[PDB]
Amino acid sequence: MWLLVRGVWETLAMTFVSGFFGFVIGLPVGVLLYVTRPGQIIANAKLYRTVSAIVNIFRSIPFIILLVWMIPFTRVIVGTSIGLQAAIVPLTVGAAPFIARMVENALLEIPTGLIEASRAMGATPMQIVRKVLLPEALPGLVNAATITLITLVGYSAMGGAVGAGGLGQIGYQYGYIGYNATVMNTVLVLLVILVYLIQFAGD
Amino acid sequence: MWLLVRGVWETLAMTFVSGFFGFVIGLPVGVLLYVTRPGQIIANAKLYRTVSAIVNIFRSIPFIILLVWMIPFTRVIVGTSIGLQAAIVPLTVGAAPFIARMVENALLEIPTGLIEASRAMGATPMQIVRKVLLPEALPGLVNAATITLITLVGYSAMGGAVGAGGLGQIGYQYGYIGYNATVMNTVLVLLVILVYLIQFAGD
Amino acid sequence: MIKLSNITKVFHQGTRTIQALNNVSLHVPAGQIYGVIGASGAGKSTLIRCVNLLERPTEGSVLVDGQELTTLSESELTKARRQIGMIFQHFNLLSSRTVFGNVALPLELDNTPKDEVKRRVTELLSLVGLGDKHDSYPSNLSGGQKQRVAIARALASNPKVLLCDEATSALDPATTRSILELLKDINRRLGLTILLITHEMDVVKRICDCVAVISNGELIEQDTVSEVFSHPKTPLAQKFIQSTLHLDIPEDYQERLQAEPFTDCVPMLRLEFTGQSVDAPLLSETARRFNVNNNIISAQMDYAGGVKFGIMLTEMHGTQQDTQAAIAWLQEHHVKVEVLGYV
Amino acid sequence: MIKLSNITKVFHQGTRTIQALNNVSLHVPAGQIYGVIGASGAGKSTLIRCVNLLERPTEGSVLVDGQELTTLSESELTKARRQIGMIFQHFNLLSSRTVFGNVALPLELDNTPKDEVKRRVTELLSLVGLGDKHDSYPSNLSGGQKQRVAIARALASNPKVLLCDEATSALDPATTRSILELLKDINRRLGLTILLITHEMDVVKRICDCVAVISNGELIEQDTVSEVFSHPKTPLAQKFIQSTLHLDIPEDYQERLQAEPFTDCVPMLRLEFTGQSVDAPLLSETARRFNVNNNIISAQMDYAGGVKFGIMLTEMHGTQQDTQAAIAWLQEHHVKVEVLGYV
Repeated sequence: MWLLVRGVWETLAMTFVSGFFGFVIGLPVGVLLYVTRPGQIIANAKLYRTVSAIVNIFRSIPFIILLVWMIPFTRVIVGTSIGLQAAIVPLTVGAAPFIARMVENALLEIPTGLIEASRAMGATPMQIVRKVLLPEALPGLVNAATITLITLVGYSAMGGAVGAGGLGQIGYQYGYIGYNATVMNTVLVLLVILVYLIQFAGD
Repeated sequence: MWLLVRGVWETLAMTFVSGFFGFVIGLPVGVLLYVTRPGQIIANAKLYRTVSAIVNIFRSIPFIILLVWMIPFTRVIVGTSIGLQAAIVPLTVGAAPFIARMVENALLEIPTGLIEASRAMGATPMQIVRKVLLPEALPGLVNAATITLITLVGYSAMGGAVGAGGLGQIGYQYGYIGYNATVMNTVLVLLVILVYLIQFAGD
Repeated sequence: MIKLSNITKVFHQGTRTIQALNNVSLHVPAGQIYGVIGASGAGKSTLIRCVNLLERPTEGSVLVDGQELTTLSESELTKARRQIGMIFQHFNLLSSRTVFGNVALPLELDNTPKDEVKRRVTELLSLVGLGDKHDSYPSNLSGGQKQRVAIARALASNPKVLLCDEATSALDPATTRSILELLKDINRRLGLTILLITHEMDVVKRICDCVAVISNGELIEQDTVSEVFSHPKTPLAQKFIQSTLHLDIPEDYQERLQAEPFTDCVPMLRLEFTGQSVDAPLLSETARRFNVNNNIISAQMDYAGGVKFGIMLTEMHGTQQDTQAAIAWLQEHHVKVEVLGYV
Repeated sequence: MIKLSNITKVFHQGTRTIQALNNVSLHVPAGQIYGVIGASGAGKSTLIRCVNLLERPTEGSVLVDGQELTTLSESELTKARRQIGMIFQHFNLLSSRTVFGNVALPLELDNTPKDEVKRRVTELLSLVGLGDKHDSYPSNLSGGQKQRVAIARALASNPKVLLCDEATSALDPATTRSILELLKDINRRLGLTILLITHEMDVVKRICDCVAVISNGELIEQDTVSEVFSHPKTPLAQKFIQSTLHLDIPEDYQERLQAEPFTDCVPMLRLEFTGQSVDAPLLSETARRFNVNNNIISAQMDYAGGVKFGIMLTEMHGTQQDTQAAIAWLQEHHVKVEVLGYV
């Protein structure tokens, strides 16, 4: 009843994390596609050896461990170091590498300049070409962002720590200390279907 | 410092434990590849309906919350519910569903009924043909096993953060409350190469 | 050696009954390359399988090297398989072992020979044309030889019978030209009797002795290749350059062509030639002997099914009697003459 | 209508500079289908691009319908690209949109009109034929179909030049004829000018009016299809009749032929008759004239361009002087003849 709700609400704020980053830091670095090799369009060089490396090194780091390291950092940037407002910041970054590369596979998977044969039509890059890349690009994209969501929510569960807030601390607190075969379970059952819902939510 | 060496060691011990659980219990549900029932040797009566589904829900389930709930079992199974040595157990289970599917897909990625058609060639009854499968299955299994450990190592960092000790424990205790630039900053770098080493070990 | 009688197999959905093969009787003479060719997607597929019983024939008895298969005794079955070997659709090689490795694969399963393994294999690699040169690489090698590696595996058992399943269709024609001869070569040499199933006629003309034509599960024609002119499935008879000389001729050539003869023009002829000898100086012979002129519209020859076939479409000029005189001259010497029209 | 002149383009690797096209001059009228044909990867592979200026040709002036394109004005170039359309090497359809949509895209683009987009797409679908029946079903279509949508989109713009690039390459001969004709019609009546590029001159006989043979960034020969007789690429000038080559398909006959010249054997000759005429009964004549016997292994004719292409593979039996007399006689009588070797 009352114990469950503040928390799930907050767990959903994991999604609010994405509206915030899937946009600004994911796709914008999905600009790796210009830099993948042939300069698909003027915007490449040797940057990719390292830009792809940073993403990979960020990918290398584990969830809470990045979060704590970030806590000092969380403070310096609009942070009290604790709570949801602060917590999402380390989640979008933990998230940046998972999301960015997801974009790269989506962009690479689509059929080569075969579409840039659009330019041959008289396509003009801008929204015209970029905007009509998306079309083919969304079925790939929707699946990509939706999966990050199941992983972002799992990331709050990893939360429940000092640089965190939400449902994970509720599961953490009663769960770590004060085990309830009752409440601890609600948390389990709650999260598992919430996870499945995220996956069905897509399509 | 003194701590870092012991913490790295503890994290490796998590891998050591991992080999028993990684394949002794995962593989048995690698039996799911047999359960597909379109031949593929054996597979009577639709076992596949929920052996794969249950494995999937466990996979669905979020790390930290798994171990906390798991404590009722952990406290009973080994003498202290809070030991690192003890934490390897709660750990074995989270890994299992995740790894068991790894078994099915690595096997399915490989080159179809044609090999199976080797049955026509040599006598190859039941045991003999099994013996044709393993050879192919390993590059699949190990490449697969390799990725199981790194996600799995990251999973341990959480145990340090709680249920047990680990390189996570120091990161947590020294970073979670202490905020030592000196140790924590190095804990991430330490882990980052720890995982890369798991990948190289793959070749 | 290999005899089939009433091989009927039916596929059961549960709710649905589908005819696989209906009553097919096939007689394959040892020491021969037998072709079962048929429509694309017509169940040619089940039939090859029935021979070593990969698939169980609902009705009929299959006899290989004199033994019949009753599905009840598995042990019995295991034994015969060493005698009838098989080849594939796609290369079907194993990644884990190098080329020397796949071939030994079957030797190992029952025989467990400590050293013939080098003897049969090396002799086979030499036999196949692939061995000394590319003995080292496993899975990646140029596509044509990729197959040979499998054939050696098939011959590894030194079995009386070898089977095929469109192996050449996959390979580019140059490789296809090559695989078929290796098959003749292992054939001449080992007295290997072979049963071949294929998508295209050209696979049939280079090495098929007897060919069977299969449509929708029933067997339509069985005969020696030279003979195969039977019931109305010429189309396949047609894929051989019969799709160039016959249906095509030069294409807008016909508006020049008349259904009936008319004032001051020549009679076009289909010159079809018999198992004649190579010298065939016939066309030339006519000009010198009869004062006639040959403008040849189109022609080809090939060795197919053991006897030369020679076909030509040619306008033949001459005096009204001299050209009539020539057709007869040709006719005594075994030249089939047909007139399409006059141009 | 489409002038390529003094056009040269090269690519820079930093490590090396790689030559592609070297001084190409193209004179393609209007209302004519012009073929450029080349060896694999000879650069035809690049050039169709210079014309709509996809590639940015290092030198020369590319003029399509009166404006000379130069990479300097994207907005201006865009007014022109609408003018010049292009089908593709492969299909190029968005799996996202339906046939109406793919075809629509260009209409949708620069023009933006409410009604016009629907009528055009509809009429065009009708002109390609996938439309009365395929508005709605999207990108999952037969290849000829996919293609149709594609050309249909190229026409969608309402251009003066269509660029064809390996259009029939992924398409089987049955499809390829239906498709090449489809270009032919829009050519006769839409008044459309087509500049073609291809692997196989099969494509060139059906639709090409003028041709260019390209090897190494240079054009070897450029002329109407009819006069193409002149230099080295007789092969593809001989883009045969499978009927000619098939002779040697029974490769047993090819291995028979010994390149080395030796006593007591005869030569296999490839005879190509340059446009003498149908009125060219030369082999028969030699038969009476020099006492030589012609066993013809292969032969074909076709009227590409309204005239007969003609080639031949034969054995010519005789005394040594006589054969010499014959080939000599024929050469005098305009037959390129080369000796293949001796059987």
